[PDB]
Amino acid sequence: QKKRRKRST
Amino acid sequence: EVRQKKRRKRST
Amino acid sequence: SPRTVEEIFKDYSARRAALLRALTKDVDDFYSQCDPEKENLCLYGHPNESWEVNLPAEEVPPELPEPALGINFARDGMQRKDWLSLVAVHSDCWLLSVSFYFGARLNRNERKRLFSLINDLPTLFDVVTGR
Amino acid sequence: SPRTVEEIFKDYSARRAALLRALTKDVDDFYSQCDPEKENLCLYGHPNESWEVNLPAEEVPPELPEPALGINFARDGMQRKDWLSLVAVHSDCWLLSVSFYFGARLNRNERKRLFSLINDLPTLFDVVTGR
Repeated sequence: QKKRRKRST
Repeated sequence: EVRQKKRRKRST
Repeated sequence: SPRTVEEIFKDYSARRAALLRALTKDVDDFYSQCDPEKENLCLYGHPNESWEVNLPAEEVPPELPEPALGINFARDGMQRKDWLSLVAVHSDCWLLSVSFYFGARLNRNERKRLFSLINDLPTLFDVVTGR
Repeated sequence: SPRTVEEIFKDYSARRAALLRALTKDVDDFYSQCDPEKENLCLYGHPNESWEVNLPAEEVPPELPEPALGINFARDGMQRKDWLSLVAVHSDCWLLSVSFYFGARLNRNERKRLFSLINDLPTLFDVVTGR
């Protein structure tokens, strides 16, 4: 799957 | 002298 | 703050010992700490040789260079060996960045000497990948 | 990505040229782009020798090490020459971190060579501070 995802809020 | 903040909470 | 080559390398060696422990002896604990469902996390190594998984600094710009952000978001998207090597290279880079942040006022020859001490040690990437 | 010492140092030298330009020739515009009213900003140097002030990577962990975050939050709280030297040291550290990220698979002798090439150029900190 994903190597990265959006930074936390 | 006036000393403004030099750090701030990250925008997230 | 560390200033001389010797002080900076002592600091480097303690943070590296912590990161090496997180990636090898303590790897199951470290892996568990990097929970993909938590907020974005970083891996720190401290000069008392403790390692830490936590959120990044709340206020920016931070006093010291920051480790790579969100390593827990990559944990379940690749093989364990590849995730550990990713964390290792970013940690190697963080160690170098911190040392030469402290070493900004060193002259050219002292910076070279500091790197020669650092470069006598296997990198975290070298260790984790079995080079 | 850059993989040989020559490729990695070519990349380094171009990113360094970009950041040197931001901190000297283009310093007035660079200073004005680091708007304290905006969100947290970073100074990037790109391998085509261009510099950019922008938000950090949206998705984490980013492919490359990231520059110091929120330098615009520090601008008005310090004298200009001290803010510029702070940006300069963080930029020197970022350049080093990027190169040794690409250089994860270099051997001990190649790492020594890569650092010797970097170390022979004046640091951004030394240029900005006049050392």
